[PDB]
Amino acid sequence: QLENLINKWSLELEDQEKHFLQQATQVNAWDRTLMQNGERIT
Amino acid sequence: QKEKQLEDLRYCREERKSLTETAERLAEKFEEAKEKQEDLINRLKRIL
Repeated sequence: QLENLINKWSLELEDQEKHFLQQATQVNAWDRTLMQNGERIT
Repeated sequence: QKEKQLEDLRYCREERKSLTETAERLAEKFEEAKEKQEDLINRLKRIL
């Protein structure tokens, strides 16, 4: 029972890590494009 | 940063519009000056 709960939380943690990287990583890509467009506008 | 970029984009659109209107007014004055110069040349050609 404890081992099944540990395995469930490990899978939920890996899925949350992937979701967090997608939420981050995309914002960081937009920030780079926004900065480049700001330099071009300037 | 998005708000600042939107304000800069508004400023650049207004400056582009102002520059376009100043270029149009300068082109009108240039054609008037050219027409007056052609008239003076035509008057000089008649006198000559």
